[PDB]
Amino acid sequence: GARLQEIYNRMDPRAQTPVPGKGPFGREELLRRKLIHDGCLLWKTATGRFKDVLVLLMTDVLVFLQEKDQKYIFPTLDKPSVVSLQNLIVRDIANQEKGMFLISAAPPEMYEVHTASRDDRSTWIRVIQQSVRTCPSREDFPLI
Repeated sequence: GARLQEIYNRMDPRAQTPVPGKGPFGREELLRRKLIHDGCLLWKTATGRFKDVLVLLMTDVLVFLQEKDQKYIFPTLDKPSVVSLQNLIVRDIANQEKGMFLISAAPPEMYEVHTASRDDRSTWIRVIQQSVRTCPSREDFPLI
């Protein structure tokens, strides 16, 4: 809502992150979308380390942000920081009640994220599956 506007204003106008096969994704691309859910999560890097990230669940995408020096930035991992919601599925992590695998189809990729509680995880999973089955077509809503 106004939360999205806050986030937008807390971001450097030159901030940009690639979306493979689609194009660049900058601060303006945020305002093209509805902010459906947002929250801090833990991203498991390849390093096996956990990176604190602000996660935005939007109309058609998931956005990962980092709280670097009082502004927001797109982080730079070996996975895209913006992910298409289309045909995305959620898997549970065996024995880790607070973790979940997010597997995307555009293109195939896997993200591993952990919440703070079984409850938090339930909320995220619910709200993600919902946003995924109502994701707009790329014909009507290009990711660009």
